Amino acid sequence: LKDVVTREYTINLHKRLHGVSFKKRAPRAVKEIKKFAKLHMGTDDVRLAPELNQAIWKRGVKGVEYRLRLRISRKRNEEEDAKNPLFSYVEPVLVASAKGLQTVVVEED
Amino acid sequence: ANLRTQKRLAASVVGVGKRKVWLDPNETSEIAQANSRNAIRKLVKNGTIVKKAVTVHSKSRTR
Amino acid sequence: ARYGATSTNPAKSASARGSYLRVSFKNTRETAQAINGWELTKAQKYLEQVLDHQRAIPFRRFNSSIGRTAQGKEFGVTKARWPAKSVKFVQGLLQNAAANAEAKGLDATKLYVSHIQVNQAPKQRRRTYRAHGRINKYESSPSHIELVVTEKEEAVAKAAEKKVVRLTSRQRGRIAAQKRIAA
RNA sequence: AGGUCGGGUCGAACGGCCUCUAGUGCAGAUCUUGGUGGUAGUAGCAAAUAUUCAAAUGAGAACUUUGAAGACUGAAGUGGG
Ligand SMILES: [Mg+2]
Ligand SMILES: [Mg+2]
Ligand SMILES: [Mg+2]
Ligand SMILES: [Mg+2]
Ligand SMILES: [Mg+2]
Ligand SMILES: [Mg+2]
Ligand SMILES: [Mg+2]
Ligand SMILES: [Mg+2]
Ligand SMILES: [Mg+2]
Ligand SMILES: [Mg+2]
Ligand SMILES: [Mg+2]
Ligand SMILES: [Mg+2]
Repeated sequence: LKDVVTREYTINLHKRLHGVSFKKRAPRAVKEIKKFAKLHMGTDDVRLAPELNQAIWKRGVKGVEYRLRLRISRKRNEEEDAKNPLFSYVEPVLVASAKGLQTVVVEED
Repeated sequence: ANLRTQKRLAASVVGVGKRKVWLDPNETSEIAQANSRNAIRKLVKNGTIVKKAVTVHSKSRTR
Repeated sequence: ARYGATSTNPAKSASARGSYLRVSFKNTRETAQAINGWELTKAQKYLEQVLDHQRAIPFRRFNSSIGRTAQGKEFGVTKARWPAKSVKFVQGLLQNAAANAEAKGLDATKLYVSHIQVNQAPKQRRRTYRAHGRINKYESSPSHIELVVTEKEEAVAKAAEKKVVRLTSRQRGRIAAQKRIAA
């Protein structure tokens, strides 16, 4: 219904990839980002930008960053009505360091 | 579509490997209509099919 | 034509079938028996929940050495699975039977799956290459599936047999004596 | 030993009796040919470092195509003949 909101979060990928096999770290980071967006926005249809994929895979598989700044925008769904009327889109947020920032809702203008 | 033959023709026409060809994802319909080496040459001339640059192997450290 | 043993009104029934479906007979039997006797929309909703892993198909007969799960608690069983391919085929046949029923002009809300049966189709065979240069079989066990959805009717009947009685002279005298001794 | 009738299925030939004749009666032969089970939805589908994101097509995409990213073979190559 309502809540087309868009926010910026900081995901701590270190504690989520602790103990993971080295050749599965980045795919598990992708899966945990999808699960994180589902947790926060309640949306099961999570689309990640290829720029976010590049930001994850910038250092190979086992070089995933400890913290990552994300922009998650819950959008109204379209396209030949699907299962869910809402879908989430995850952009990367370019920043110097992803440390020290708390989550903030961003205004759409 | 299936642009395998288009990429192969573009590699053989430009003179580089298939790893150095760039078929833009927006002109997929025109690339699919392109079925000959002449049409591939036209696409290369108007910039739909681009030859990527060589991945550099710098000799500065060894110099 | 020539479906299985059914006991229902064909005027209040619709049917669907699929033959030579390349899906495992052992999984389709459990998928059919899970919904046998259910309301149609309830069964379809349950099948989508199975596809989304919220509920499970209980495995009763073909269940040896399969894993345990919590979702069998609904059916008092410990072994259940999610046979997605069988659910796809069965819900396709359910959609076809609902279409046949609404074409027949049936109520479409009193519909329950009265009959559903699966039996074995002819096998589709391939080869397996085993150690020391041997050949074995690698065969699919496909399924013939059929189902009949019927309208839920009212109470069946009453007025049982006349129950003709045979009484001896002594029994008749006893009855007459009691009828005299009472009011 | 077997024979007979009823019911159902089926569609074109078959029986009783007196005799004649034999390639004449199966539970076995690690019997022959063919078919089918339990095992069992089980063993398992684990060598060769590794895949990921978006779009397109399509009824349907872990695997098809394109792009991007990450990798590998490393010229006694997973290349070209
Ligand atoms: Mg560990
Ligand atoms: Mg056991
Ligand atoms: Mg086991
Ligand atoms: Mg083998
Ligand atoms: Mg051999
Ligand atoms: Mg005839
Ligand atoms: Mg003999
Ligand atoms: Mg015998
Ligand atoms: Mg004997
Ligand atoms: Mg034998
Ligand atoms: Mg197994
Ligand atoms: Mg193995």
